[PDB]
Amino acid sequence: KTLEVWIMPNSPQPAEDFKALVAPFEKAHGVEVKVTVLDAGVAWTKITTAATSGVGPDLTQLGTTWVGAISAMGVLEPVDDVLEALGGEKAYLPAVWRTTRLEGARQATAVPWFSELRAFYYRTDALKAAGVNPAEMFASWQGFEAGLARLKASSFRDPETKAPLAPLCTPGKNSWDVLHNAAPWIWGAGGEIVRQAGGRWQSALNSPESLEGLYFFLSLAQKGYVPAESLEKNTAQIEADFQAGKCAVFASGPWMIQRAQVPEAKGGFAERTAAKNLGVAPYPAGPKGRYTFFGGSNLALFNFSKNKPLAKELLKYLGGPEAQVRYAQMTGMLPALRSAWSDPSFQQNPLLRTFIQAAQFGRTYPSLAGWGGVENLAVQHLGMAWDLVAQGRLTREALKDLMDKASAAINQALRHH
Ligand SMILES: [Cl-]
Ligand SMILES: [Cl-]
Ligand SMILES: [Cl-]
Repeated sequence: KTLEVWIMPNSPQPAEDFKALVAPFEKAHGVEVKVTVLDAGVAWTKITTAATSGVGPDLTQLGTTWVGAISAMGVLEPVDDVLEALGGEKAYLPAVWRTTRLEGARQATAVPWFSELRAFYYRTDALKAAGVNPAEMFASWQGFEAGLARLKASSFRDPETKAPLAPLCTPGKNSWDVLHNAAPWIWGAGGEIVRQAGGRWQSALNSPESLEGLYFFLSLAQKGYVPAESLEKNTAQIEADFQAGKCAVFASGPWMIQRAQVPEAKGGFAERTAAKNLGVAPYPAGPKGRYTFFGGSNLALFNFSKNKPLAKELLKYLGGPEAQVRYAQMTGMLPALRSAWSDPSFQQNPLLRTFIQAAQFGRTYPSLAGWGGVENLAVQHLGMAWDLVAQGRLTREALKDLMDKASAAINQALRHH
């Protein structure tokens, strides 16, 4: 009776890394664990098909935003026992603990595996030449826009491109990335994507505070601080532009830290000026607070598994300190288990300590059963606002009107089962 785990492509050799990760467990339990890697755009199909049919793995990886929807289908084994075994609620950042259950449930259905959090990379050489103190550019909204204005004015040129750097690269192409790149600006203004109000869940995208945050961010791209060509690039293309010395500032996760230490000859960018002049800073505080976007993945046990006892031991293993530290070398992500962040692999690296500083401000979306329909509508409407940005036509009224249509659509979505 062999355990079957479904994972996503979390690391460069994902199945191999998973197998090396669980080798100690396999030896101590005298078993092999079988792993299947789901590519990005079959994963949700496969996991919902397993849920409806009862034909599936023992364990599956779930994105943190999927936990509510799969939990609500009645197919996940409770794992409150596993979480207690790992230290309970105090073992996690609150934003991470929120991803263990359907929103408002008392019962956990997912075990935190790894976190994806986002912070600003910057060129230390470019900010020095522009006269910009990184501490004050990334401390506040006013600092951030003043930094980008100095970066625009700067005579500095990249030593290898012999060209100027764009102040800020951010994508404007409807993807899940656009809502998470917007979320800290929404949150820092005092806004939300959805909230509880008046006895219901509702959109808050058209609240004055959400609109202040969204407008602050999107307007930077209309002020000359984001190149036109950045708005149609995906997240991989923006990362490649930063490596190639085209971008002074961009937002990413911790994986870029490792890639900057790997030579070009093995797929990294150690040789590039950007690697040798690399800074990280958390998102700036808005007028109502400082937030860092959390996502990542959790693990869940299908309650139709015939191997539930062994599968819960594997959940405890994967969720626990040693496996949390090890997998992080492989994924480029932060452990979901907060005690793992003390490991010297993080604490002896000044850029990873900065991500752990950023982590203290972590926030995530509400764990709603209907989150994916909310996020689809939010992303489509935000991409309509980015499309106005591409024309130089985003005004506060135009953004309000888009978010009023977003919020009508969201509100109707949340009214349905
Ligand atoms: Cl949260
Ligand atoms: Cl929210
Ligand atoms: Cl306006």
